[PDB]
Amino acid sequence: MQIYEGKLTAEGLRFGIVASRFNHALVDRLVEGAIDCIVRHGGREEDITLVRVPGSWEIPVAAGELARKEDIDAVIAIGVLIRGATPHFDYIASEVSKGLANLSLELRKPITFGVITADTLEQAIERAGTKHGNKGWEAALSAIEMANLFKSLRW
Amino acid sequence: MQIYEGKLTAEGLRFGIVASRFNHALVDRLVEGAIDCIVRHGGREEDITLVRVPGSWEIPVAAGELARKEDIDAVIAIGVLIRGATPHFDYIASEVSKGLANLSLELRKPITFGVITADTLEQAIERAGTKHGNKGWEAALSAIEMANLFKSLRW
Amino acid sequence: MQIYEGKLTAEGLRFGIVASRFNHALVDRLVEGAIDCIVRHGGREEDITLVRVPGSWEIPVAAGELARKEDIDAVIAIGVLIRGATPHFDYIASEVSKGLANLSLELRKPITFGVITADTLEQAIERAGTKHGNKGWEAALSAIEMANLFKSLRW
Amino acid sequence: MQIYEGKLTAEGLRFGIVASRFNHALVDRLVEGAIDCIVRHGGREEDITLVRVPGSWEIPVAAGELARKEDIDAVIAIGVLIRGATPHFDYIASEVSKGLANLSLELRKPITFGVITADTLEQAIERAGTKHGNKGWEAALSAIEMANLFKSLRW
Amino acid sequence: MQIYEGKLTAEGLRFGIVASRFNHALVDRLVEGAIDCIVRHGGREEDITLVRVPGSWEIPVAAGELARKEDIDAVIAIGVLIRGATPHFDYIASEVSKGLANLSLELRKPITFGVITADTLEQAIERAGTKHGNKGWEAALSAIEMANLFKSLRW
Amino acid sequence: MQIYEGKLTAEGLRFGIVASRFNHALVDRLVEGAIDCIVRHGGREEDITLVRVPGSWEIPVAAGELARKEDIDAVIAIGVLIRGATPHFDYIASEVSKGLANLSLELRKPITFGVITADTLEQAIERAGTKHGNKGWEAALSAIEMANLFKSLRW
Amino acid sequence: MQIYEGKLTAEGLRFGIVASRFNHALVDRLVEGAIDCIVRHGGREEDITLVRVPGSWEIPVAAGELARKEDIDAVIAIGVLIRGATPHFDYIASEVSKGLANLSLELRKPITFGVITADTLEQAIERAGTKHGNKGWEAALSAIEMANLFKSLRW
Repeated sequence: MQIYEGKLTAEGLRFGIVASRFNHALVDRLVEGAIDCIVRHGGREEDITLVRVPGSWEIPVAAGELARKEDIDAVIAIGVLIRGATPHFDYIASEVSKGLANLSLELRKPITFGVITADTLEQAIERAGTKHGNKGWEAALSAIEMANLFKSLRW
Repeated sequence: MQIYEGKLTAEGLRFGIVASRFNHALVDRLVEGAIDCIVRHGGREEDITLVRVPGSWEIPVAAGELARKEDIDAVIAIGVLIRGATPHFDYIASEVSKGLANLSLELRKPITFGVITADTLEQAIERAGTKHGNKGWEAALSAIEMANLFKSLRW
Repeated sequence: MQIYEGKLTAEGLRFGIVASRFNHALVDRLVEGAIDCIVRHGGREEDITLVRVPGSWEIPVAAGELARKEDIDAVIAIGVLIRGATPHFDYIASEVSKGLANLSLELRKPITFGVITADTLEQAIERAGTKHGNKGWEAALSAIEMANLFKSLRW
Repeated sequence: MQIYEGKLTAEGLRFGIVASRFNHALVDRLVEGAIDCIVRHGGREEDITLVRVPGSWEIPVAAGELARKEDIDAVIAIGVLIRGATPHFDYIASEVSKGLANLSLELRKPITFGVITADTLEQAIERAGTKHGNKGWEAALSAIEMANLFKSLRW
Repeated sequence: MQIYEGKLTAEGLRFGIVASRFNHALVDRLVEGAIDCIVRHGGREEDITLVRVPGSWEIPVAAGELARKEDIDAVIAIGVLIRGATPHFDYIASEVSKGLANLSLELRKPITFGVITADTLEQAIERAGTKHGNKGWEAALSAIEMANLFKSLRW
Repeated sequence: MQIYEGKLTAEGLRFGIVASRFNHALVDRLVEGAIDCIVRHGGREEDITLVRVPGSWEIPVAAGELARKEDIDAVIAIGVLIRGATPHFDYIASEVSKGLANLSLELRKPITFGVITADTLEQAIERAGTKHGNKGWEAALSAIEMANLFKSLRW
Repeated sequence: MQIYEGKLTAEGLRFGIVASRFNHALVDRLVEGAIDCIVRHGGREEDITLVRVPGSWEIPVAAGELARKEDIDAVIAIGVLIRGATPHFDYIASEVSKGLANLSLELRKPITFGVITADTLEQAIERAGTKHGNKGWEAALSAIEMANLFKSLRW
């Protein structure tokens, strides 16, 4: 059986992060998590490009610019959506997930989904570096594993 | 680390607004908010193009015409959907969000989502320049930040 | 400020695993998790020593034999305790935690605590490679980080 | 991968049993279970030493005398604690578990925990050779497996 | 099978009693019980040493002085703890049980636990020479049996 | 009367911090608190050594390495434990408190306990630099006072 | 960025305390806290001036006399108001807070607010050196930090 799997060494890999500014008190924790993950897996901080966008809505069109760069191995898309009073949350979370998902297929490139989609502020705090982990850290770790996997499937 | 971020100066930027006419008592407040935001951030009012369309359904096909113009840096899409008696609201809000989201990826251009999707008239009044802000103002401010970011990612 | 931290590369590190046989349907998943973690972080499988013991009670006296080996950098102690009808669970979980904790101080060596202490079978299934992760994987990852940290604090 | 595990043959192994006299109607069943297990796994009954102590409190200081004997391969500590009216049970079960646990680490020798710690008399009857097995039999079987494991880790 | 057990003759045995002064209305009954037990089993009253300490907290450090005497065969530690309004009871009962338990292992000498740990005054009265016996009498009887057992295990 | 007390000047004192990485969104606030406290009491930031460990479990074995350094006056041990679904929290909080407590006695050196042990995430947020203070700040301040006290008791 | 902050060394600083006599059983604890704080931060007790006034009402007119002294660096205003049966508490707490607040602006001098304003006696006991700290200690520590800050802003 041919088995392809990605190792978790980030040496030589070059990453893009697109992180939204809305809910920055939490998104700042997720971006810390993502960069920590890359650096402690052997990535260089100088091989990370961080793009800040005003909100989750803007993440896919910015991810599209980064993912089109030849020298980016994977993109980590980071944000925090918290459900409010209106149905707005439903529409943003629907479109950001679909947009990133489509780009990843179109450009044949890993784009990881480190976007918290929380019903409550408490849930969001749990997943941005407290008792349910850091989904920025998890998204970066997926991107490291996917970048290597792609490396090994091409050659 | 390479950091790309958009400043909030609108000097030299050229904007399209597409605003629906349904619920105009509120949409008029959102368009006021968007233009105020551009002008007080250093944009010229003569560098704004405003397109009026009959409803939220019509916003993406009109945004598509504006976003294809070489001399438009970002498009701000503005409307008000208020849930009624039938499931109609669900289908319009689904399609307008998907349509704008797709265009923004396809044409590689910021299209901001200043469309209120409110369960109630009271909620819509709150978000069209009363106690929960003006999402026309917020959408314009996202468009200013995204236009500059794109400027800096191309060069 | 002097900062010491452990990287997550397992290259050149040599690990002991002590895993209990009681609840083996779950412990087998935790040991899979631990070995996967070591190997995908750059450890060699031939640099892992696995010791099987009959139950959680027996883990500390076996961990003590492995941790006394000069050529073991860290020990990963793995088991599953599930609360039953009697107070027995309380006493085993108390003694295994205290025993491992004491050894780690006495022998000045990382011994990680990959022992699930679950009130219910459902909780144990969640933490042995389903919806709350794999604490074998987490324990191994702590051991990789602690082995390196110790490396850097000695020299 | 180096794998160390203990087989279940008791040939040539020499065992100590320390069994308390309180609750002897049940402890007698556990000691029967322990001796049956050793003999049917190929141990000689003449290679078993049985020490009787007045209660569970006295088991660790007696286990300490047996475990210090060069010609004892493992010690099986057996008793029955049943919760009564006062908090006494909590303190005895806490100290007997801690005492045995410490000795096993200190003397680097298997000491198995065949001590029932039951909330009710019915629970104790279940675990002393009726519908939930015999924890004397289980403790002896752990001691056989641990004695062999230690054999294989030393040489 | 080698069987070691302690007979209940106290002839020639030399005992230490450490008894606390708090709750002396009951502790006086337990010390009476302990001395009666030794004397009616053939011990001489002149071969008993009684040490009084102010409370249960002080029993282990005093038991430590008695147990270090070459001419003391066993120590009987006696007191009464009755749960009050505060969590204090929990901490004293925890430390006195652990302290005595540790000494007995360290000095390789029987130290029996005749300390009542009662939720209520009524429970304490029951166990200090009324309807649930005398735990001073029981503690002395354990000490007689353990002293002899140790006699027979050394030679 | 001889009175020994520690002043709160940190001039010339050299500190170790051991801080866990689990719950880093809060632990980062506690470490900020600890360093702020040292620096504003007259400590030099270059006389602080910070050791990061993967979790609270790992804090005592790392604190043991720092506290054995001749040039460390006190160690500040920092983490956040938040009770979850299983009894795991009980066992980690029990062992980290016991481990640090033992080291401090063994090495005759202040090791302060800045470990939050919270039933809820809200409680943990309160004690990591909001409405119930910063226990990192408090732990550092204890370490400053204890380091000086030790200074004055030796000479 | 220019950053001004006050260190917590009290060396060379000269303090006024104004403390009310009503509720003196608690206010005596707050004044102890304030003086302890100054002295253990390196202040001389001979550089403290303590003014006693009959009640909280009288604190601002007395603070005004102390704050007008050239040789006072900060004033610490201390009292205890406990809500009673009538609306009197509301009016005293309103006027003492406003009076001190105004003086501090008028004379351009730190006046710290160590006045407990408790609904209940139990709350007041908590904040005058039991489980919620000592607000005399906290007020003094604010005064030390503010005196230094003012030092650094003038030169």
